[PDB]
Amino acid sequence: ACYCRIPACIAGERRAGTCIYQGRLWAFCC
Repeated sequence: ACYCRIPACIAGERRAGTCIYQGRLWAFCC
């Protein structure tokens, strides 16, 4: 699956987009 993450994706994951949640920008990580 993919996961909204902050501050960044786990090494090896790809930032495939972004999430907006609780007033912050998250990386959408696949």
